[PDB]
Amino acid sequence: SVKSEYAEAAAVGQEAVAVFNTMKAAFQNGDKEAVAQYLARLASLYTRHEELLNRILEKARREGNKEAVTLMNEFTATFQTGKSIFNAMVAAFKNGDDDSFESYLQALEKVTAKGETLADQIAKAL
Ligand SMILES: O=C1CSc2cc(C(=O)O)ccc2N1
Repeated sequence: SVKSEYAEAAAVGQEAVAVFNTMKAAFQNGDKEAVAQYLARLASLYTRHEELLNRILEKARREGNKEAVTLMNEFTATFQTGKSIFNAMVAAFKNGDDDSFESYLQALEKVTAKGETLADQIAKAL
């Protein structure tokens, strides 16, 4: 069902949270080789999460589930904010700009924390 597809998407999201926190520790410790690999892993995870979310939204639309569509439109918009910040973070790492990397990292954490009540609402709406 769409509900079980959202639970699968939620687990991919939690995987990115786990890898992100490990990446943050590596960055603080100066282990740039690890950071580079975690950033590659996160990019793939975010790509997979984004695709699952789009399929879920499209399915809610085909089902006529107006409330779930509203919430998923809001959630996918927030996802793109987080994705844009992530990409800026990757660029900061490439450029060796640790000040910008720190900035974007904290921003991504706050964008992600804010979006959590909506994430839970979607599970209940589908
Ligand atoms: O979605 C976002 C990304 S930037 C952002 C920055 C800040 C901040 O600098 O406090 C707070 C909330 C925020 N919400």
